[PDB]
Amino acid sequence: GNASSIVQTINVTGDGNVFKPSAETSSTAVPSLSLSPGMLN
Amino acid sequence: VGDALSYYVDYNRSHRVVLSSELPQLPDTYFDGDEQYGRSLFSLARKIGDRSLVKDTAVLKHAYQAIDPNTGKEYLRSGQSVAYFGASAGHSGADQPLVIEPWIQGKISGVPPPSSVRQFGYDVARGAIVDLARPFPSGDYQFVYSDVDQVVDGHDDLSISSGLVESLLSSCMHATAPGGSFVVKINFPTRPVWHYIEQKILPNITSYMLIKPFVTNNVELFFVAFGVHQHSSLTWTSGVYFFLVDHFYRYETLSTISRQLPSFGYVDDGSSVTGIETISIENPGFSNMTQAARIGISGLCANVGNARKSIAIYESHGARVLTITSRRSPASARRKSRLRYLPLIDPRSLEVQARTILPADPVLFENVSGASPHVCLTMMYNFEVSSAVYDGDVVLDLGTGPEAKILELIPATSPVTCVDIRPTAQPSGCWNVRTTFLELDYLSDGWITGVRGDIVTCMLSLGAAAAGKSMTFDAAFQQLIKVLSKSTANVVLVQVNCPTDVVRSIKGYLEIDSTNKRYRFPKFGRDEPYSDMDALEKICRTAWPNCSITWVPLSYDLRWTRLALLESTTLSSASIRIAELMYKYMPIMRIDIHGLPMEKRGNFIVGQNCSLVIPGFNAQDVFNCYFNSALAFSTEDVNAAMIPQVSAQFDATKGEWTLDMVFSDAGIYTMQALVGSNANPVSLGSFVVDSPDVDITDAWPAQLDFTIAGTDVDITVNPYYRLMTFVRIDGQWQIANPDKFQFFSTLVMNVKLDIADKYLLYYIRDVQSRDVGFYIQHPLQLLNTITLPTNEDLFLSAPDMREWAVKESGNTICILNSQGFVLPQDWDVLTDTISWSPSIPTYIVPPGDYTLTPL
Amino acid sequence: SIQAALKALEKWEIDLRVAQTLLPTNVPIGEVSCPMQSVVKLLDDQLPDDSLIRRYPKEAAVALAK
Ligand SMILES: *C(=O)CCCCCCCCCCCCC
Repeated sequence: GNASSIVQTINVTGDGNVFKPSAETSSTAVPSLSLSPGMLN
Repeated sequence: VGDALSYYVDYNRSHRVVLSSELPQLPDTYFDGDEQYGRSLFSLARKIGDRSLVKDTAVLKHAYQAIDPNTGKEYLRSGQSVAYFGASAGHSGADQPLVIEPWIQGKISGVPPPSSVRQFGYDVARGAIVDLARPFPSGDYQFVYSDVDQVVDGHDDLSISSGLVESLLSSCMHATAPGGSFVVKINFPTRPVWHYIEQKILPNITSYMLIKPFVTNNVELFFVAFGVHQHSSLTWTSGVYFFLVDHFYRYETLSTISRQLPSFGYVDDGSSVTGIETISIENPGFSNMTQAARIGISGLCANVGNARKSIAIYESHGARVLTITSRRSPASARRKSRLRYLPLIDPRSLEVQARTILPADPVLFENVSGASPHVCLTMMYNFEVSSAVYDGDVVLDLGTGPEAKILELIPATSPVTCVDIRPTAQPSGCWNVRTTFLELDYLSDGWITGVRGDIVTCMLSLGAAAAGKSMTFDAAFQQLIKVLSKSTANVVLVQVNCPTDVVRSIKGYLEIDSTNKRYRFPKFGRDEPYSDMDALEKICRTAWPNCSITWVPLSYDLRWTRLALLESTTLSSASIRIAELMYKYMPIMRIDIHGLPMEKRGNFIVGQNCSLVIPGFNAQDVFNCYFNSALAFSTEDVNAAMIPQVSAQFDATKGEWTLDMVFSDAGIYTMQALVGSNANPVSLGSFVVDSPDVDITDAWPAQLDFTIAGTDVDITVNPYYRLMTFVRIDGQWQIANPDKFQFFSTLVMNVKLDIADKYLLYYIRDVQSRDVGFYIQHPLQLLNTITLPTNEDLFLSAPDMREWAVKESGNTICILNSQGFVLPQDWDVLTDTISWSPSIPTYIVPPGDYTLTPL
Repeated sequence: SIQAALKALEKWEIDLRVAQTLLPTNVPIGEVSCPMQSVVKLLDDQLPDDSLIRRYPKEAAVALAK
C-alpha cells in the first residue's frame, strides 16, 4: 500500500497487528433507533 | 544521447493463453528513496527534446499501423473525432501539447490529420477543465488518446492508483463511440490492474496493443484498444508475458547501474566513485632531482591509469603551472588494488614542452557525440570475462593488449599471463600477486607445457590473426584448438567470427560476403574470413569429447553497459542497437572441457520441429529453458509451457532423456538442468534457433488498373515475416501511406497507380521484431519501371517538397508546390491523398503524357 | 441530508459486512485469536474483485477497528 518513500502510516500487511475476537468487543454500529413517533412528539 | 527507442507487443491468437494472475508484479522497493534518486539522476542527464511530444509521436505512428482482419484496414482512419484527455499546457509557450499542430498539419508520415481535437485536462489552456475520473458531460469521440497522470489524484500509495486506472478505463470506454479506439497511460503496472482489465475490458474489444517508449529509466506504459463495444475472446498471451519480463528486467538493471554515479551537480573530492582527478605543480622543475612531482604525477597515474589523461601548461598569478586531469572508476581503482610498490614514470615526455597550453573546465561526462560502435562492442565483450572470473582463478589470457585491460578487470588476487607479440608498457616490479607477460605468438607452438591456467581467453583477436597470416578461419580455429590441447586449462572463452542467424549486412559498419566466407569492416578497412557453427562445433567435439559448448547471448542484456557509465562514457541508443546487431555475427564461445554434452538432432529453424537427446541423467530430474532471462518451460509441467511445442521422453534402458520441441523466436535459448531433490542447478549448453530465409519474389501482371481499385500483385513470402512499406526521403525513413498499398490474402498486395510513383523508389520492410528492415529490405525496382498511358485518366501527386513543374508532351502547364498556383479547370482533387506525406494532396489529371523535371 | 448521505454508502456497507462475516469476527464466550498476516492473506483470496476493500484498504481497516 505504501505509496511513499518514507512510511508513517499503519502497515496493514505489516507485523505487530493484533486479531483477538472477544465477547466483550462484540461488534455493532447502529442497528435501530427509537424513531417511534409518539415518543418523537 | 540520441533519440528514443520504442517497444511494442501485439495480440496473437496463436500463443499460449496466459492468465492475469501470473504476470510479473512490480518491485516492492520501487518507492524506497534511493531508487527515486536513481530515477531523478537518470532523467536529469537525458539529451532529448519535449518528452510528451516524442512519446506521443511514437505512439500515434505505431497506432496508425494496426489492421482489422474483418475489414482489411486500420481501425484508425482520418477525420476521427479525437479526444486528448490530460492536455497539459507545457510551459514552453505553446499552451497546448506539442504534437497536435504537427498532427493536423500532417507533418508526420503515416499519421493522416484528423478532423478535430478536444483538449480536456487539469492544466489545459486551449480546451476545457475537468477531473476526468468522475462523470462529466461530453459528446462522443472516435479515438481517445490519454496522457493522464495518476500520481496526482489519489493519495500516495498504489491501490488508490489502481482504482484510478479502472476509473479512467471505464471513462474512456464510454467516451469512444462503438468501433472506436483508445490509448491509456499507466504509471504503475500492478497485477490487479491487469486482473481488472482481463475480466472487464478484454471481452469488449477486437484487438489490443502494448507500447513502451523509453526516454527515462521508469515503468511507464501505454495500453491501446480497438473495436470498442464489440465482443471477442481476447486474453493475455505468451508475448505479453515475455514483454513484461523484459520490461521489468531492463528497468531493474539500469536502475542498479544508475544508482552509483555521483549526484547531479556534486562536489568531487576523492571519496566519490567517479571523479575528476587533477593535480598541478607551480614552477615545475623536471631535469634535475625532483623527487617531488616525480611521485606526484605517478600517484595520479596509478589512481586513474588506462583512462584518457589530459594536460595543460600555462601561467597563473605569476607562477608557471602545469595541470593534470583525468577520471577515476571502479576498474581504474581496481588496478591500484593489485600493485604492491608504486610504479614510477619517465618524465622525458614533458620537460621538452616548450609550447603554451590553455587550461580548461572540468566536465565529468566528457563525450558530446555518443560512444563509437567498436568501443562499445569491446566493453560488452569484456563484461562477459569480468563476470565469468571469480577470486583466485589462475588466468591465461591470449591476445593480451599492450595496455593490459585485464589488469583493470579481474580481482586483485588472480595471477595472469599476457600472451601477445608487441612489447607491453605496463611495469614489472610492483605487482603484489603474480603477473607475467610474454613476447611470442599464441598461434605458435612449443610454449604451452610450462604455463598454469584455468580460464583461457581470446577477444577481438582471432579474426585479425587469421587474416594477417593469410589463414582461413577454419584453419585458425583448429590450430588454436591444437595449441590448447596439450595445455592444462579448464575453461575456454573465445570470440569467434561466425554467424548466428540468417546472413545479412549491417549498413556501413559490417558488410558480409556470402561467396567467400568473409566479413568486411569499412570503418577499419579490412577483409577477414569466418566459418559456420556446425563446422566449428565438431572441431571442439574432437579434442574434448566431454566438451559442453554454449553461445552466451547478449542482444537483450544491458548489464554490460555498467562498464561505461562508471567512467563517464556517454551512450547512444543507435550505438547500442548496432552493437547488438554486430554481435549477432561476432559471438562468444564458452567451452567447458568437462561439462555434460548436448547433441543437436532436428532442423533448428522457426516453424520447424526440433529434437534433442540429453544423455546421462535420471528419470527424477528436470530441465528448464530460458530465453532473455525468461522461462520458456520446465519438464515438471509439460503443459503450461510457454513455448509452442514440448515433448519429454526417457530411455530407462540407456538413461537418455529426449526433448522434442517447436520454437517461435529466432535467436538463442538456453537449457539448464536440475538434479536431485535439491536446489542445486547445473548449466547445460545453450542452443541457437534461426529465422526462416529472408528471400522474396513477386509477381507483376501485365494489365494495370490505373483506376481506384488498382492493380493487385502477388508477393511470395514465407508467412513468418510480416510486411509493410517505406520510403527514403532526405536519408530518413518515412512510413508509406496505409491508404496506398494494402496487403491481404497466398499473399496479394493492392496499389493505386500514379505518375508520382515513377520518381520515388519503394521498399518492402519487416517489423516483426523490435527492429525494422534488418531481415527484409526489398526495393520495388519494378515500380520505377512502369509504362504510362496517354489515352487514360490518371491519379497524380507531387513527389516531394521540391519544385516539380508538369509538362504535357514537353510543355509546362503549372507548377506543383508553387506559391500562387492555380488549379486547372480540367484537373480534379481526390478525397484522400495517396501521398507519402499526408499534407500533399493528390489530383486527377486528364489523359495525356506527363513529364516532370527537377529544378 | 442524512437520508441522501446514507444512500451513497449503500454498497460500501455491504462490502464491509462481507469482510466481517466471511470469517468469525465475533465469539460468544471468552476470546479467540489468529495471526494478522494469515487472515489478511485470506481476505485477498476470497473477497470479490469488485469489493471496495481491494481499492480502498486503509480506511476499510480503520473502519473495521472502529
Ligand atoms: C503495499 O505494498 C501496496 C500493495 C499491498 C497492499 C495490500 C494488498 C491490497 C489490499 C489490502 C489488503 C488485502 C486484502 C484486501
